[PDB]
Amino acid sequence: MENFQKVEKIGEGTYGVVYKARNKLTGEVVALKKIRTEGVPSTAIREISLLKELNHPNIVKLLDVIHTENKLYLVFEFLHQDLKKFMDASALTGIPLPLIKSYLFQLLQGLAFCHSHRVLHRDLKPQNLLINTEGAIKLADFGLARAFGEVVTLWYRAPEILLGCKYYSTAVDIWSLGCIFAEMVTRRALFPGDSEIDQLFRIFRTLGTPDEVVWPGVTSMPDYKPSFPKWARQDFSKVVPPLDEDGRSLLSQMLHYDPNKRISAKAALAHPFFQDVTKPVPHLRL
Ligand SMILES: NNC(=O)c1n[nH]c2ccccc12
Repeated sequence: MENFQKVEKIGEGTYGVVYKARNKLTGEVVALKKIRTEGVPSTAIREISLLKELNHPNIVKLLDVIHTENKLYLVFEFLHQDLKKFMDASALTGIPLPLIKSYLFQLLQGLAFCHSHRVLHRDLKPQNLLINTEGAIKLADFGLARAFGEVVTLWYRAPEILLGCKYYSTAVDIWSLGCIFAEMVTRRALFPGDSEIDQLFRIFRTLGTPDEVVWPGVTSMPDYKPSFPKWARQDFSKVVPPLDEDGRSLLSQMLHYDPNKRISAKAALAHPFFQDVTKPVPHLRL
């Protein structure tokens, strides 16, 4: 509103645009997300308001929720860079494995926290992960997914969502995070689909077309078609080279087809991959 100087636009989320703004009175710098030629819905500001109570070092703090002038505004703590920009910036050299590991460990801590509070993200992507100069990484925009869906990015979507499941579980966030982990390691998106079917078939071509053996109930899913081509699962050491075996093992558990078999954030934190985890400082150019 008129409370801010609104320094500049900084991104377009699946649910709305975000702005860097300075409280024209307290001097506080924040990220202001405007929820909205489509339509301006409304249902539970109560739901979102509850999120203001989420407090964890790996969750971007939601400072306020404002419903006004036929618009919803979420005021968030501001972080200087998102992971998408950091990966692009680190494209020539790659993010050091210790930093990738630190970021994955922290993101799992944030998800373990949200999931233990029965809060799902549902739309995790590099643009939704924010980093600061001190080596922290935080998840932003949790629990928003309460409406329909730059073209939306399908790259991090769990297969059960693509197959039309009506009830999703915390497993969908683990899937997205696994996709992001792979991308930090290889410096290329794992499943860059350009449509829902292409997204699905890119997953099938790599992990093999799922069947009742690996995923009980898959053939009865809403959009499952017996006509799906049957691709054999790929080696996997071919998937995220040159990640070590602990990393590959953990990733494979985050990418299990059956959401019931997919590793939880809490269990992932105990994986051997994190035995030597540290907290490096990244080289951030702001
Ligand atoms: N460059 N900074 C950002 O994009 C940002 N900072 N805090 C957020 C909270 C939610 C969404 C984005 C953001």
